[PDB]
Amino acid sequence: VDFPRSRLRFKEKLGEGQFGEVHLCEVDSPQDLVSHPLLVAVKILRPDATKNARNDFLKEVKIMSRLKDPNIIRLLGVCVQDDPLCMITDYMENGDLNQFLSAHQLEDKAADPTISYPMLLHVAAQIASGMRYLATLNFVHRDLATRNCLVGENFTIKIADFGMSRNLYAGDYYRVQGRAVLPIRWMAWECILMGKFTTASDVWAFGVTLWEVLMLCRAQPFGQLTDEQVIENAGEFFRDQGRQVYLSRPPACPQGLYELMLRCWSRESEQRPPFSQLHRFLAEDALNTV
Ligand SMILES: O=C(Nc1ccc(Cl)c(C(=O)Nc2cnc3[nH]ccc3c2)c1)c1ccc(NCCO)c(Cl)c1
Ligand SMILES: [Cl-]
Repeated sequence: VDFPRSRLRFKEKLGEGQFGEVHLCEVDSPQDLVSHPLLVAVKILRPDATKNARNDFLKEVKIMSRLKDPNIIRLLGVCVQDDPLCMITDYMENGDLNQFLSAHQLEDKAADPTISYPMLLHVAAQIASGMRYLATLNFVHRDLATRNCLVGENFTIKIADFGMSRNLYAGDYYRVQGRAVLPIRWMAWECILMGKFTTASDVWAFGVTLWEVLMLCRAQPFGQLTDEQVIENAGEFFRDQGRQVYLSRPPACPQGLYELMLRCWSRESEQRPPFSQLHRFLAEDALNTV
């Protein structure tokens, strides 16, 4: 689908991704789009966009064009050849999952918006389903975290990617001059030591994302340890002498679900559960832990 920027009406800035800024737009005659007025999210180049940023933007279009799953952000169209570049996606009206969940507390069984434990499972299950789909494409996300998930109506979740440069989440990334930026607290030990990312390291990051969800996004993973201590913990996984440490069991997390999380952090990549198995546990098995 090709869409004219003239037929868009820009309403407010939603945030920024790695290679452009995102705006909420209205559409009056939304016939062409793949899917009162229709609301969509539109990514455009920054006003100081370089030749390199445009190149990275065009490649993002290509990557996005194949993502077709209910729990992955979906490209509805792009702007026409003569227009300035743009990408159009669905508008997730509740925004960032980290910020959204941070605004809730776990419902008190006995006696300010709240969220139930079964709804936490439903949020986690949708992320697992989206990751299951990505694994079928042999697509490695490399930065799964609640800050990269979006929330629509009725707690529908879409996995997206905002990149690593937003100020709000700067503390979630480890920066060294001349090196790739690294979300080390979400990274499997072999990613930290060897810089290589696989579906099995996405499973590790899903474990941390699940931990985030059960913490209601109120705490950074390994939050009381320094970046240097988190990196040294990867060495303790490598050496395999029983000195490595794990994220602790969240109060909202029953032991059966926590043992699933621990399996995501297995030293051996092949022993980590596939997303097909994680999805089934969260959608079914975990229901007898309510
Ligand atoms: O999400 C990716 N690109 C993308 C494009 C266009 C838009 Cl408009 C958006 C977007 O943020 N939309 C949106 C919708 N509702 C909202 N409500 C509140 C904020 C807000 C934002 C995002 C992306 C990029 C690279 C990837 N992989 C490449 C790197 O490995 C992957 Cl998997 C995904
Ligand atoms: Cl800690």
